[PDB]
Amino acid sequence: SAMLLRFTKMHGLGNDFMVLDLVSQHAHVQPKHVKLWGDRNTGVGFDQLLIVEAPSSPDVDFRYRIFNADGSEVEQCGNGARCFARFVQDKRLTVKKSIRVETKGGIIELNIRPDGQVTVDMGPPRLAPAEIPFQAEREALSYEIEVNGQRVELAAVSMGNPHGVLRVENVDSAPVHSLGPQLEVHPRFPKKANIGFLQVLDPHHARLRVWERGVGETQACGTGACAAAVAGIRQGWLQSPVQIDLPGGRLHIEWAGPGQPVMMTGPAVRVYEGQVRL
Amino acid sequence: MLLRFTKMHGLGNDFMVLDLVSQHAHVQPKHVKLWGDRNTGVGFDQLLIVEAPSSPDVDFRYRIFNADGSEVEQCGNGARCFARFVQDKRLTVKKSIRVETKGGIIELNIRPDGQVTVDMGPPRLAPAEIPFQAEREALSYEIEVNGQRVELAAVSMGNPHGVLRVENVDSAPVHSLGPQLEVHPRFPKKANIGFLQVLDPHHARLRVWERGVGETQACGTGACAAAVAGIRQGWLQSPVQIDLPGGRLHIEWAGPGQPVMMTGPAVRVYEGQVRL
Repeated sequence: SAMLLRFTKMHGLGNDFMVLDLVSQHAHVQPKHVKLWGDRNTGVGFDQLLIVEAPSSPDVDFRYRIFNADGSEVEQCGNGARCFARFVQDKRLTVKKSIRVETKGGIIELNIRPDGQVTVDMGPPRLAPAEIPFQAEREALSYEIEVNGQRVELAAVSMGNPHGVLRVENVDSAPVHSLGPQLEVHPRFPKKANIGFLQVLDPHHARLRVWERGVGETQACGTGACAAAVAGIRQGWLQSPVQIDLPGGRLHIEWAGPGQPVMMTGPAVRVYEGQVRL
Repeated sequence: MLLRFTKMHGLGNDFMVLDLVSQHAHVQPKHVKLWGDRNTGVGFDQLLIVEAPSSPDVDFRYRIFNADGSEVEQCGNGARCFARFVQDKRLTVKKSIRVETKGGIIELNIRPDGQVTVDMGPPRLAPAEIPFQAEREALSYEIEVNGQRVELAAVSMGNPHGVLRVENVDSAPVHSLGPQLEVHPRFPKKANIGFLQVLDPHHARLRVWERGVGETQACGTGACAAAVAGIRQGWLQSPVQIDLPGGRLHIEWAGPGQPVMMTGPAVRVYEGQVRL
Protein backbone atom coordinates (compact mmCIF):
# COMPACT_ATOMS: atom_id res chain seq x y z
CA SER A 1 0.00 0.00 0.00
CA ALA A 2 2.19 2.83 -1.29
CA MET A 3 1.80 6.46 -0.23
CA LEU A 4 1.78 7.81 -3.74
CA LEU A 5 2.13 6.70 -7.32
CA ARG A 6 4.60 8.09 -9.83
CA PHE A 7 3.23 8.62 -13.30
CA THR A 8 4.27 10.11 -16.60
CA LYS A 9 2.03 12.26 -18.76
CA MET A 10 2.61 11.50 -22.46
CA HIS A 11 0.86 12.18 -25.72
CA GLY A 12 0.73 10.63 -29.15
CA LEU A 13 -0.05 13.50 -31.54
CA GLY A 14 -2.29 15.14 -28.95
CA ASN A 15 -4.04 12.00 -27.63
CA ASP A 16 -2.96 12.33 -24.00
CA PHE A 17 -2.13 9.51 -21.61
CA MET A 18 -1.41 9.10 -17.94
CA VAL A 19 1.14 6.26 -17.82
CA LEU A 20 1.90 4.15 -14.76
CA ASP A 21 4.80 1.73 -14.19
CA LEU A 22 3.22 -0.97 -12.04
CA VAL A 23 6.20 -3.23 -12.71
CA SER A 24 8.32 -1.30 -10.22
CA GLN A 25 5.46 0.05 -8.09
CA HIS A 26 2.95 -2.20 -6.36
CA ALA A 27 -0.64 -0.97 -6.24
CA HIS A 28 -4.21 -1.98 -7.04
CA VAL A 29 -5.75 0.90 -8.99
CA GLN A 30 -9.51 0.84 -8.50
CA PRO A 31 -12.07 2.08 -11.05
CA LYS A 32 -12.66 4.84 -8.53
CA HIS A 33 -9.14 6.10 -9.13
CA VAL A 34 -9.45 6.09 -12.90
CA LYS A 35 -12.52 8.31 -12.66
CA LEU A 36 -10.97 10.67 -10.12
CA TRP A 37 -7.68 11.04 -12.00
CA GLY A 38 -9.29 11.34 -15.44
CA ASP A 39 -11.32 14.45 -14.67
CA ARG A 40 -9.78 17.44 -16.35
CA ASN A 41 -11.18 19.89 -13.84
CA THR A 42 -10.42 18.07 -10.60
CA GLY A 43 -7.95 15.38 -11.67
CA VAL A 44 -4.80 14.75 -13.63
CA GLY A 45 -6.80 14.97 -16.87
CA PHE A 46 -6.26 12.40 -19.61
CA ASP A 47 -7.93 10.72 -22.57
CA GLN A 48 -6.62 7.34 -21.42
CA LEU A 49 -4.81 5.73 -18.53
CA LEU A 50 -2.16 3.22 -19.49
CA ILE A 51 -0.92 0.72 -16.90
CA VAL A 52 2.27 -1.24 -17.51
CA GLU A 53 2.55 -4.57 -15.74
CA ALA A 54 4.71 -7.67 -15.66
CA PRO A 55 3.89 -10.24 -18.34
CA SER A 56 1.28 -12.60 -16.89
CA SER A 57 2.38 -14.91 -19.68
CA PRO A 58 5.71 -16.29 -20.99
CA ASP A 59 7.62 -15.17 -24.09
CA VAL A 60 6.04 -11.72 -23.75
CA ASP A 61 7.89 -8.66 -22.59
CA PHE A 62 5.12 -6.75 -20.80
CA ARG A 63 1.38 -6.55 -20.23
CA TYR A 64 -0.63 -3.36 -20.44
CA ARG A 65 -4.17 -2.30 -19.76
CA ILE A 66 -5.81 0.89 -21.05
CA PHE A 67 -8.75 2.67 -19.43
CA ASN A 68 -10.71 5.65 -20.65
CA ALA A 69 -11.51 8.54 -18.32
CA ASP A 70 -14.92 7.03 -17.53
CA GLY A 71 -13.37 3.82 -16.18
CA SER A 72 -14.04 1.50 -19.10
CA GLU A 73 -11.35 -0.73 -20.62
CA VAL A 74 -11.81 0.56 -24.17
CA GLU A 75 -9.21 2.11 -26.48
CA GLN A 76 -10.76 3.37 -29.70
CA CYS A 77 -7.94 5.01 -31.62
CA GLY A 78 -5.12 2.64 -30.66
CA ASN A 79 -2.37 5.21 -30.04
CA GLY A 80 -1.48 3.97 -26.56
CA ALA A 81 0.93 1.36 -27.89
CA ARG A 82 3.31 4.08 -28.99
CA CYS A 83 3.27 5.85 -25.63
CA PHE A 84 3.83 2.46 -23.94
CA ALA A 85 6.87 1.72 -26.07
CA ARG A 86 8.51 5.09 -25.48
CA PHE A 87 7.69 4.81 -21.78
CA VAL A 88 9.32 1.42 -21.19
CA GLN A 89 12.35 2.63 -23.16
CA ASP A 90 12.54 6.04 -21.40
CA LYS A 91 12.20 4.39 -17.96
CA ARG A 92 14.82 1.75 -18.97
CA LEU A 93 12.54 -1.20 -18.28
CA THR A 94 13.83 -2.86 -21.45
CA VAL A 95 16.64 -2.47 -23.94
CA LYS A 96 14.66 -4.18 -26.70
CA LYS A 97 13.65 -2.22 -29.78
CA SER A 98 11.20 -4.97 -30.90
CA ILE A 99 8.72 -5.52 -28.07
CA ARG A 100 5.87 -7.99 -27.66
CA VAL A 101 3.14 -6.89 -25.28
CA GLU A 102 0.10 -8.76 -24.04
CA THR A 103 -3.08 -6.71 -24.23
CA LYS A 104 -6.78 -7.28 -23.75
CA GLY A 105 -7.40 -8.12 -27.42
CA GLY A 106 -4.25 -10.16 -27.91
CA ILE A 107 -0.57 -9.54 -28.57
CA ILE A 108 0.78 -6.27 -29.97
CA GLU A 109 4.11 -6.35 -31.80
CA LEU A 110 5.90 -3.03 -31.99
CA ASN A 111 9.28 -1.63 -32.94
CA ILE A 112 11.04 1.49 -31.71
CA ARG A 113 12.94 3.19 -34.54
CA PRO A 114 16.25 5.07 -34.29
CA ASP A 115 14.46 8.39 -34.95
CA GLY A 116 12.29 7.74 -31.89
CA GLN A 117 9.02 6.91 -33.60
CA VAL A 118 7.17 3.65 -32.91
CA THR A 119 5.81 1.22 -35.51
CA VAL A 120 2.77 -0.73 -34.32
CA ASP A 121 1.19 -3.77 -36.01
CA MET A 122 -2.50 -2.86 -36.16
CA GLY A 123 -3.70 -6.17 -37.73
CA PRO A 124 -5.40 -6.67 -41.08
CA PRO A 125 -8.46 -4.63 -41.94
CA ARG A 126 -11.93 -6.11 -42.12
CA LEU A 127 -13.74 -5.14 -45.27
CA ALA A 128 -16.90 -7.21 -45.43
CA PRO A 129 -19.74 -4.79 -44.57
CA ALA A 130 -21.66 -6.91 -42.07
CA GLU A 131 -18.45 -7.40 -40.04
CA ILE A 132 -17.75 -3.67 -39.71
CA PRO A 133 -20.74 -3.51 -39.00
CA PHE A 134 -22.35 -1.60 -41.84
CA GLN A 135 -25.55 -2.20 -43.81
CA ALA A 136 -24.90 -2.82 -47.50
CA GLU A 137 -26.02 -5.32 -50.11
CA ARG A 138 -22.47 -6.57 -50.85
CA GLU A 139 -18.84 -5.68 -50.23
CA ALA A 140 -17.69 -2.75 -52.37
CA LEU A 141 -14.83 -0.25 -52.51
CA SER A 142 -17.30 2.58 -51.89
CA TYR A 143 -20.95 2.85 -50.81
CA GLU A 144 -23.57 5.41 -51.72
CA ILE A 145 -25.32 6.62 -48.59
CA GLU A 146 -28.18 9.09 -48.22
CA VAL A 147 -27.69 11.32 -45.17
CA ASN A 148 -30.71 13.60 -44.59
CA GLY A 149 -30.93 14.57 -48.25
CA GLN A 150 -27.20 14.50 -49.07
CA ARG A 151 -25.80 11.65 -51.11
CA VAL A 152 -22.29 10.77 -49.87
CA GLU A 153 -19.82 8.20 -51.16
CA LEU A 154 -18.28 6.45 -48.18
CA ALA A 155 -15.79 3.62 -47.76
CA ALA A 156 -16.44 1.35 -44.78
CA VAL A 157 -13.56 -0.39 -42.99
CA SER A 158 -13.01 -2.03 -39.59
CA MET A 159 -9.71 -1.92 -37.66
CA GLY A 160 -11.45 -3.66 -34.82
CA ASN A 161 -13.93 -0.79 -34.58
CA PRO A 162 -16.11 0.71 -37.34
CA HIS A 163 -14.91 3.48 -39.64
CA GLY A 164 -16.46 5.32 -42.54
CA VAL A 165 -14.13 7.33 -44.75
CA LEU A 166 -15.14 10.01 -47.22
CA ARG A 167 -12.95 11.84 -49.62
CA VAL A 168 -12.96 15.63 -49.48
CA GLU A 169 -11.40 18.20 -51.75
CA ASN A 170 -10.29 20.31 -48.76
CA VAL A 171 -9.83 18.91 -45.25
CA ASP A 172 -9.76 22.39 -43.68
CA SER A 173 -13.23 23.26 -44.99
CA ALA A 174 -14.67 19.73 -44.76
CA PRO A 175 -18.00 19.32 -42.93
CA VAL A 176 -16.49 17.40 -40.01
CA HIS A 177 -18.70 18.88 -37.30
CA SER A 178 -21.90 18.82 -39.38
CA LEU A 179 -21.70 15.56 -41.34
CA GLY A 180 -19.51 13.74 -38.78
CA PRO A 181 -22.27 13.34 -36.19
CA GLN A 182 -24.91 12.64 -38.81
CA LEU A 183 -22.94 9.73 -40.21
CA GLU A 184 -21.71 8.57 -36.79
CA VAL A 185 -25.25 7.54 -35.80
CA HIS A 186 -26.60 6.76 -39.26
CA PRO A 187 -28.91 3.72 -39.14
CA ARG A 188 -26.64 1.87 -41.59
CA PHE A 189 -23.95 1.84 -38.85
CA PRO A 190 -25.65 -0.30 -36.18
CA LYS A 191 -22.77 0.16 -33.68
CA LYS A 192 -22.09 3.77 -34.86
CA ALA A 193 -18.83 4.70 -36.59
CA ASN A 194 -15.76 6.89 -36.55
CA ILE A 195 -16.01 9.17 -39.60
CA GLY A 196 -12.88 10.20 -41.49
CA PHE A 197 -12.56 13.07 -43.94
CA LEU A 198 -9.67 12.34 -46.28
CA GLN A 199 -7.90 14.77 -48.58
CA VAL A 200 -5.52 13.14 -51.05
CA LEU A 201 -2.46 15.23 -51.95
CA ASP A 202 -0.67 12.53 -54.02
CA PRO A 203 -0.57 8.73 -53.79
CA HIS A 204 1.81 8.78 -50.80
CA HIS A 205 0.50 11.80 -48.88
CA ALA A 206 -2.91 12.71 -47.44
CA ARG A 207 -4.54 14.95 -44.81
CA LEU A 208 -7.21 13.57 -42.47
CA ARG A 209 -9.68 14.77 -39.84
CA VAL A 210 -11.70 12.25 -37.83
CA TRP A 211 -15.01 12.53 -36.01
CA GLU A 212 -14.57 9.94 -33.25
CA ARG A 213 -17.51 7.85 -32.13
CA GLY A 214 -18.84 9.15 -28.84
CA VAL A 215 -16.23 11.92 -28.64
CA GLY A 216 -16.29 14.25 -31.65
CA GLU A 217 -13.28 15.61 -33.47
CA THR A 218 -9.94 14.36 -32.13
CA GLN A 219 -6.35 15.38 -32.71
CA ALA A 220 -5.12 12.07 -34.01
CA CYS A 221 -7.10 8.86 -34.34
CA GLY A 222 -4.60 6.12 -35.18
CA THR A 223 -7.14 3.50 -36.24
CA GLY A 224 -8.87 6.22 -38.30
CA ALA A 225 -5.62 6.97 -40.12
CA CYS A 226 -5.26 3.24 -40.73
CA ALA A 227 -8.81 2.96 -42.05
CA ALA A 228 -8.41 6.00 -44.28
CA ALA A 229 -5.18 4.67 -45.77
CA VAL A 230 -6.78 1.29 -46.39
CA ALA A 231 -9.83 2.92 -47.96
CA GLY A 232 -7.63 5.08 -50.20
CA ILE A 233 -5.38 2.21 -51.25
CA ARG A 234 -8.36 0.03 -52.13
CA GLN A 235 -9.75 2.79 -54.35
CA GLY A 236 -6.35 3.47 -55.94
CA TRP A 237 -6.11 7.02 -54.62
CA LEU A 238 -3.20 6.05 -52.38
CA GLN A 239 -0.27 3.68 -52.51
CA SER A 240 1.57 2.28 -49.52
CA PRO A 241 3.32 3.85 -47.66
CA VAL A 242 1.09 6.81 -46.92
CA GLN A 243 2.06 9.84 -44.87
CA ILE A 244 -1.12 11.10 -43.17
CA ASP A 245 -1.22 14.55 -41.61
CA LEU A 246 -3.78 14.87 -38.82
CA PRO A 247 -4.45 17.96 -36.70
CA GLY A 248 -2.07 16.59 -34.07
CA GLY A 249 0.73 15.70 -36.50
CA ARG A 250 1.98 13.04 -38.87
CA LEU A 251 1.48 9.28 -39.04
CA HIS A 252 2.94 6.82 -41.55
CA ILE A 253 0.76 3.95 -42.66
CA GLU A 254 1.95 0.82 -44.44
CA TRP A 255 -0.36 -1.80 -45.90
CA ALA A 256 0.54 -4.50 -48.38
CA GLY A 257 -3.09 -5.26 -49.26
CA PRO A 258 -5.99 -7.51 -48.37
CA GLY A 259 -5.38 -9.96 -45.53
CA GLN A 260 -2.02 -8.24 -44.64
CA PRO A 261 -1.55 -6.18 -41.46
CA VAL A 262 -1.72 -2.41 -41.33
CA MET A 263 1.47 -0.94 -39.82
CA MET A 264 1.22 2.45 -38.15
CA THR A 265 4.23 4.61 -37.28
CA GLY A 266 4.29 7.82 -35.29
CA PRO A 267 5.70 9.71 -32.34
CA ALA A 268 4.96 9.67 -28.63
CA VAL A 269 6.21 12.48 -26.36
CA ARG A 270 6.78 12.91 -22.62
CA VAL A 271 5.01 16.01 -21.24
CA TYR A 272 5.74 15.95 -17.48
CA GLU A 273 6.41 13.64 -14.52
CA GLY A 274 3.83 13.50 -11.73
CA GLN A 275 3.14 12.05 -8.30
CA VAL A 276 -0.44 11.53 -7.09
CA ARG A 277 -1.44 10.45 -3.59
CA LEU A 278 -3.49 7.34 -2.96
CA MET B 1 16.10 22.93 -16.24
CA LEU B 2 13.38 21.06 -14.31
CA LEU B 3 10.63 23.06 -12.66
CA ARG B 4 8.44 21.85 -9.83
CA PHE B 5 4.75 22.69 -10.03
CA THR B 6 1.53 21.82 -8.15
CA LYS B 7 -1.82 21.19 -9.78
CA MET B 8 -4.71 22.66 -7.75
CA HIS B 9 -8.32 23.50 -8.28
CA GLY B 10 -10.85 25.83 -6.74
CA LEU B 11 -14.34 24.49 -7.40
CA GLY B 12 -13.04 22.81 -10.57
CA ASN B 13 -11.27 25.88 -11.93
CA ASP B 14 -7.88 24.21 -12.33
CA PHE B 15 -4.48 25.83 -11.84
CA MET B 16 -0.86 25.06 -12.54
CA VAL B 17 0.90 26.68 -9.59
CA LEU B 18 4.58 27.63 -9.75
CA ASP B 19 6.81 28.80 -6.86
CA LEU B 20 9.29 31.17 -8.49
CA VAL B 21 10.38 32.48 -5.11
CA SER B 22 12.36 29.30 -4.41
CA GLN B 23 13.03 28.47 -8.07
CA HIS B 24 14.86 30.59 -10.64
CA ALA B 25 13.30 30.51 -14.10
CA HIS B 26 12.33 32.87 -16.90
CA VAL B 27 8.81 31.88 -17.95
CA GLN B 28 7.75 33.46 -21.23
CA PRO B 29 4.41 33.50 -23.08
CA LYS B 30 5.59 30.57 -25.21
CA HIS B 31 5.82 28.36 -22.11
CA VAL B 32 2.37 29.36 -20.90
CA LYS B 33 0.87 28.34 -24.24
CA LEU B 34 2.71 25.02 -24.35
CA TRP B 35 1.90 24.06 -20.76
CA GLY B 36 -1.73 25.18 -20.87
CA ASP B 37 -2.67 22.95 -23.83
CA ARG B 38 -4.88 20.09 -22.67
CA ASN B 39 -3.74 17.72 -25.44
CA THR B 40 0.01 18.29 -25.38
CA GLY B 41 0.66 20.14 -22.12
CA VAL B 42 -0.02 20.06 -18.40
CA GLY B 43 -3.55 21.32 -19.02
CA PHE B 44 -4.96 24.18 -17.00
CA ASP B 45 -7.44 27.02 -16.97
CA GLN B 46 -4.82 29.38 -15.54
CA LEU B 47 -1.16 29.42 -14.57
CA LEU B 48 -0.52 30.98 -11.14
CA ILE B 49 3.03 32.18 -10.49
CA VAL B 50 4.18 33.00 -6.96
CA GLU B 51 7.03 35.52 -6.91
CA ALA B 52 8.76 37.86 -4.53
CA PRO B 53 6.82 41.02 -3.65
CA SER B 54 8.03 44.47 -4.40
CA SER B 55 7.09 45.72 -0.96
CA PRO B 56 8.61 44.09 2.17
CA ASP B 57 5.30 44.93 3.89
CA VAL B 58 3.50 42.41 1.63
CA ASP B 59 3.96 38.68 1.92
CA PHE B 60 3.95 37.65 -1.73
CA ARG B 61 3.16 38.67 -5.27
CA TYR B 62 1.30 36.55 -7.74
CA ARG B 63 0.53 36.75 -11.44
CA ILE B 64 -2.21 34.70 -13.11
CA PHE B 65 -2.10 33.85 -16.84
CA ASN B 66 -4.67 32.29 -19.11
CA ALA B 67 -3.88 29.20 -21.13
CA ASP B 68 -3.83 31.55 -24.14
CA GLY B 69 -1.12 33.81 -22.63
CA SER B 70 -3.05 36.89 -21.51
CA GLU B 71 -2.73 38.04 -17.89
CA VAL B 72 -5.67 38.11 -15.46
CA GLU B 73 -6.25 41.01 -13.04
CA GLN B 74 -8.48 39.46 -10.35
CA CYS B 75 -9.32 35.80 -9.78
CA GLY B 76 -11.04 34.61 -6.62
CA ASN B 77 -10.43 30.91 -7.17
CA GLY B 78 -6.77 31.55 -7.88
CA ALA B 79 -6.34 33.56 -4.69
CA ARG B 80 -7.61 30.61 -2.64
CA CYS B 81 -5.27 28.12 -4.30
CA PHE B 82 -2.42 30.56 -3.82
CA ALA B 83 -3.10 30.79 -0.10
CA ARG B 84 -3.21 27.05 0.49
CA PHE B 85 -0.17 26.62 -1.73
CA VAL B 86 2.06 29.00 0.20
CA GLN B 87 0.90 27.46 3.47
CA ASP B 88 1.39 23.84 2.48
CA LYS B 89 4.78 24.48 0.80
CA ARG B 90 5.80 26.21 4.11
CA LEU B 91 6.52 29.53 2.46
CA THR B 92 4.59 31.27 5.26
CA VAL B 93 3.26 30.40 8.68
CA LYS B 94 0.71 33.21 8.72
CA LYS B 95 -2.99 32.62 8.37
CA SER B 96 -3.67 36.22 7.35
CA ILE B 97 -1.74 36.99 4.17
CA ARG B 98 -1.39 40.10 2.02
CA VAL B 99 -0.51 39.54 -1.62
CA GLU B 100 0.32 41.94 -4.47
CA THR B 101 -1.84 41.26 -7.51
CA LYS B 102 -2.35 43.01 -10.82
CA GLY B 103 -5.47 44.61 -9.33
CA GLY B 104 -3.86 45.78 -6.09
CA ILE B 105 -3.01 44.29 -2.71
CA ILE B 106 -5.51 41.78 -1.38
CA GLU B 107 -5.95 40.30 2.07
CA LEU B 108 -6.48 36.54 2.41
CA ASN B 109 -7.30 34.50 5.51
CA ILE B 110 -6.84 30.75 5.87
CA ARG B 111 -9.52 29.37 8.18
CA PRO B 112 -9.15 26.52 10.68
CA ASP B 113 -11.20 24.26 8.41
CA GLY B 114 -8.74 24.94 5.60
CA GLN B 115 -10.98 27.09 3.42
CA VAL B 116 -9.77 30.54 2.42
CA THR B 117 -11.54 33.90 2.79
CA VAL B 118 -10.83 36.50 0.11
CA ASP B 119 -11.55 40.23 0.33
CA MET B 120 -13.22 40.79 -3.04
CA GLY B 121 -13.79 44.55 -2.58
CA PRO B 122 -17.12 46.36 -2.49
CA PRO B 123 -19.70 46.00 -5.26
CA ARG B 124 -20.40 48.89 -7.64
CA LEU B 125 -24.15 49.39 -8.04
CA ALA B 126 -24.59 52.57 -10.09
CA PRO B 127 -25.48 51.74 -13.71
CA ALA B 128 -22.67 53.85 -15.22
CA GLU B 129 -20.11 51.74 -13.31
CA ILE B 130 -21.35 48.30 -14.36
CA PRO B 131 -21.76 49.40 -17.23
CA PHE B 132 -25.53 48.98 -17.60
CA GLN B 133 -27.97 51.26 -19.39
CA ALA B 134 -30.63 52.35 -16.90
CA GLU B 135 -32.52 55.53 -16.04
CA ARG B 136 -31.59 55.32 -12.35
CA GLU B 137 -29.95 52.94 -9.93
CA ALA B 138 -32.52 50.38 -8.82
CA LEU B 139 -32.66 47.06 -7.00
CA SER B 140 -33.87 45.34 -10.16
CA TYR B 141 -34.53 46.36 -13.76
CA GLU B 142 -37.19 45.14 -16.19
CA ILE B 143 -35.54 44.26 -19.52
CA GLU B 144 -37.27 43.71 -22.84
CA VAL B 145 -35.29 40.94 -24.55
CA ASN B 146 -36.36 39.46 -27.87
CA GLY B 147 -40.09 39.51 -27.20
CA GLN B 148 -39.67 38.46 -23.57
CA ARG B 149 -39.67 40.36 -20.28
CA VAL B 150 -36.98 39.66 -17.66
CA GLU B 151 -36.29 41.16 -14.23
CA LEU B 152 -32.62 41.31 -13.33
CA ALA B 153 -30.29 42.98 -10.87
CA ALA B 154 -27.12 44.59 -12.21
CA VAL B 155 -23.92 44.54 -10.15
CA SER B 156 -20.22 45.01 -10.79
CA MET B 157 -17.50 43.11 -8.88
CA GLY B 158 -14.91 44.59 -11.20
CA ASN B 159 -16.73 42.93 -14.11
CA PRO B 160 -20.42 43.32 -15.02
CA HIS B 161 -23.10 40.95 -13.79
CA GLY B 162 -26.80 40.55 -14.33
CA VAL B 163 -28.64 38.35 -11.86
CA LEU B 164 -32.04 36.73 -12.42
CA ARG B 165 -34.03 34.89 -9.77
CA VAL B 166 -35.29 31.44 -10.78
CA GLU B 167 -37.50 28.94 -9.00
CA ASN B 168 -35.10 26.03 -9.63
CA VAL B 169 -31.59 26.39 -11.09
CA ASP B 170 -31.81 22.95 -12.68
CA SER B 171 -34.78 24.03 -14.84
CA ALA B 172 -33.38 27.54 -15.40
CA PRO B 173 -32.86 28.48 -19.11
CA VAL B 174 -29.13 28.98 -18.68
CA HIS B 175 -28.11 28.00 -22.22
CA SER B 176 -31.07 29.79 -23.86
CA LEU B 177 -31.42 33.10 -22.03
CA GLY B 178 -27.82 33.25 -20.83
CA PRO B 179 -26.33 34.19 -24.20
CA GLN B 180 -29.27 36.48 -25.05
CA LEU B 181 -28.73 38.65 -21.98
CA GLU B 182 -24.94 38.39 -22.12
CA VAL B 183 -24.89 40.55 -25.27
CA HIS B 184 -28.04 42.55 -24.62
CA PRO B 185 -27.56 46.14 -25.83
CA ARG B 186 -28.15 47.46 -22.28
CA PHE B 187 -24.89 45.79 -21.21
CA PRO B 188 -22.46 47.78 -23.41
CA LYS B 189 -19.52 45.53 -22.47
CA LYS B 190 -21.58 42.34 -22.12
CA ALA B 191 -22.22 40.73 -18.75
CA ASN B 192 -21.96 37.56 -16.77
CA ILE B 193 -25.51 36.27 -16.27
CA GLY B 194 -26.43 34.55 -13.00
CA PHE B 195 -29.50 32.36 -12.34
CA LEU B 196 -30.22 32.44 -8.61
CA GLN B 197 -32.47 30.03 -6.65
CA VAL B 198 -33.29 31.17 -3.11
CA LEU B 199 -33.55 28.28 -0.61
CA ASP B 200 -33.68 30.52 2.48
CA PRO B 201 -32.31 33.92 3.51
CA HIS B 202 -28.89 32.32 4.15
CA HIS B 203 -28.75 29.66 1.43
CA ALA B 204 -28.99 29.68 -2.36
CA ARG B 205 -28.17 27.84 -5.58
CA LEU B 206 -26.55 29.44 -8.62
CA ARG B 207 -25.62 28.84 -12.21
CA VAL B 208 -23.65 31.41 -14.23
CA TRP B 209 -23.36 32.13 -17.94
CA GLU B 210 -19.91 33.70 -18.17
CA ARG B 211 -19.40 36.23 -20.91
CA GLY B 212 -17.26 34.97 -23.75
CA VAL B 213 -17.17 31.61 -21.98
CA GLY B 214 -20.58 30.07 -21.33
CA GLU B 215 -21.62 28.05 -18.31
CA THR B 216 -18.47 27.95 -16.17
CA GLN B 217 -19.26 25.94 -13.00
CA ALA B 218 -16.88 28.01 -10.84
CA CYS B 219 -17.48 31.76 -11.24
CA GLY B 220 -16.65 33.18 -7.82
CA THR B 221 -17.39 36.78 -8.74
CA GLY B 222 -20.79 35.62 -9.99
CA ALA B 223 -21.49 34.16 -6.59
CA CYS B 224 -20.52 37.48 -5.03
CA ALA B 225 -22.78 39.39 -7.41
CA ALA B 226 -25.69 37.03 -6.83
CA ALA B 227 -25.42 37.31 -3.05
CA VAL B 228 -25.18 41.10 -3.27
CA ALA B 229 -28.19 41.22 -5.60
CA GLY B 230 -30.24 38.98 -3.31
CA ILE B 231 -29.28 40.89 -0.16
CA ARG B 232 -30.17 44.26 -1.68
CA GLN B 233 -33.57 42.85 -2.67
CA GLY B 234 -34.20 41.30 0.74
CA TRP B 235 -34.35 37.69 -0.44
CA LEU B 236 -31.04 36.91 1.32
CA GLN B 237 -29.18 38.06 4.41
CA SER B 238 -25.44 37.91 4.93
CA PRO B 239 -23.78 35.45 5.34
CA VAL B 240 -25.11 33.47 2.40
CA GLN B 241 -24.07 29.99 1.30
CA ILE B 242 -23.99 29.75 -2.52
CA ASP B 243 -24.02 26.32 -4.14
CA LEU B 244 -22.36 26.40 -7.56
CA PRO B 245 -21.95 23.40 -9.85
CA GLY B 246 -18.35 23.12 -8.70
CA GLY B 247 -19.19 23.27 -4.99
CA ARG B 248 -20.04 25.62 -2.16
CA LEU B 249 -19.00 29.21 -1.45
CA HIS B 250 -19.84 31.35 1.58
CA ILE B 251 -20.38 35.08 1.06
CA GLU B 252 -20.36 37.84 3.64
CA TRP B 253 -21.27 41.46 2.97
CA ALA B 254 -22.16 44.17 5.48
CA GLY B 255 -23.92 46.31 2.89
CA PRO B 256 -23.18 49.19 0.54
CA GLY B 257 -19.62 50.49 0.52
CA GLN B 258 -18.37 47.41 2.45
CA PRO B 259 -16.26 44.66 0.85
CA VAL B 260 -17.68 41.29 -0.12
CA MET B 261 -15.84 38.46 1.66
CA MET B 262 -15.87 35.15 -0.20
CA THR B 263 -14.90 31.86 1.43
CA GLY B 264 -14.26 28.63 -0.43
CA PRO B 265 -12.09 25.56 -0.88
CA ALA B 266 -8.77 24.98 -2.63
CA VAL B 267 -7.62 21.44 -3.37
CA ARG B 268 -4.23 19.96 -4.25
CA VAL B 269 -4.51 17.45 -7.10
CA TYR B 270 -0.93 16.28 -7.84
CA GLU B 271 2.70 17.39 -7.85
CA GLY B 272 4.68 17.60 -11.05
CA GLN B 273 8.00 18.35 -12.68
CA VAL B 274 8.24 19.91 -16.16
CA ARG B 275 11.34 20.61 -18.26
CA LEU B 276 11.52 24.31 -19.19
